[PDB]
Amino acid sequence: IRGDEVRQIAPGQTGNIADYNYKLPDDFTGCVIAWNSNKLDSKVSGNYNY
Amino acid sequence: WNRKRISNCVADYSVLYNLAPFFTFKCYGVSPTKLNDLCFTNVYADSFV
Repeated sequence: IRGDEVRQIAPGQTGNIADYNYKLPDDFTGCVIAWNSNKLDSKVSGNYNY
Repeated sequence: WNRKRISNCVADYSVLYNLAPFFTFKCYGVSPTKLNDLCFTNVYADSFV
């Protein structure tokens, strides 16, 4: 997911991707780990697979 | 500062939330996800560098 909408995916947080794809429940005991992977995910002239 | 008065209008914070200048949206007293569900008398905005 693009870095603007990484913060959207959270329990009790509303958004476009956060609401229209999957919510996180309010009793979520768990972890979220992120990494900015520009080496593989970013492609020349756009990555249109996703 | 340039204090701008905001009144007599419908405030759509989803436009700001989907906007590209969007970083460190900190809030005191109000949860940022419930700002579309409230009413205010006047809203004062201060813009600076």
